[PDB]
Amino acid sequence: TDFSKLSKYVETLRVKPKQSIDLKKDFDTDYDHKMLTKEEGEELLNLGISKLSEIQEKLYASGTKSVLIVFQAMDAAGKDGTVKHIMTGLNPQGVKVTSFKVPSKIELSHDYLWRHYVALPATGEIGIFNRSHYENVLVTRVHPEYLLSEQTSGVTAIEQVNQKFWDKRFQQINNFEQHISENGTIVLKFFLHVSKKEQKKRFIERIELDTKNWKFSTGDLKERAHWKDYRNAYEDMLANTSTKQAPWFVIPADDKWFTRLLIAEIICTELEKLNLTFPTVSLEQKAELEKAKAELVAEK
Ligand SMILES: Nc1nc(=O)c2ncn([C@@H]3O[C@H](COP(=O)(O)OP(=O)(O)OP(=O)(O)OP(=O)(O)O)[C@@H](O)[C@H]3O)c2[nH]1
Repeated sequence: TDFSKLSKYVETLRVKPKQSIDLKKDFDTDYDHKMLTKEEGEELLNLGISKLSEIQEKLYASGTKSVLIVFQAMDAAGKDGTVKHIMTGLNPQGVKVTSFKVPSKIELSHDYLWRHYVALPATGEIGIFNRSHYENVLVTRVHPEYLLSEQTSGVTAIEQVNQKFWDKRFQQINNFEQHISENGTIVLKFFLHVSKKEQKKRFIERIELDTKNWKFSTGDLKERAHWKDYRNAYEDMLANTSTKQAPWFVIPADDKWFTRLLIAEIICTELEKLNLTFPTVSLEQKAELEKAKAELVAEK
């Protein structure tokens, strides 16, 4: 197999600007078995990694563009695993992961974007965000009371948190992603879409295996109970912050190998639009390289 069948499926995963979203209805969380096999995918996935390494190697040397890659997802979605697998084939000098956590005091003394702007990737580098500024329209939207404890949010009472407030954030975010898009950054955003069913399965597997037992937090359940509120926030974000510049992609997360294949595939596709090449050796340089070979060969 090859990428022929998949390539049309991928197009559906892109979120078109301002198209309405029904996550339960429209977007699946498991792969259709009629498309590919787990074995076929593992082979293509492997091509994806090697091809992504070539791109990264050319991106580093070209030093013209940076790449920002966002991963947003519910707990047990497979973010960390996805990040890890994608970075296994890359060179660690041109790639940084930043796994954003609950803000620090210093971070809350700044606008909510500041800690993200600070962590942006440089020319020739790939930055990966395991969670992002989009947390400020997700967990914060499910729990508006947090806003009261962010001095910079400008939210003094809970009643001033309305759809106009989130529209204003979408705009802020969109302006942010537009400015960096206009200044060298290729932004790609992935929503790893895991279903309640598979989340419950993974949560239990985590709770039964001693290797993962110690790690499991019970607060993850508090957020599962707000599934519907999270679905509302995701759907609204997706509709208002996916652009042709900074597109969102909804990726099914119930089958991990398949999640990893799609993401690898989409990153390659989007970065191939840059037409990256290794630098060419001029005649002058080729002559210098050949003088050096001669010197080495003519050693006592
Ligand atoms: N209030 C607040 N404001 C913010 O700006 C912000 N940014 C991030 N976060 C919170 O940091 C927590 C990150 O901790 P975590 O439980 O270690 O998340 P993961 O390990 O990636 O899930 P996992 O189960 O390991 O997922 P995978 O298996 O897919 O890796 C999450 O609850 C986020 O809501 C924020 N909270």
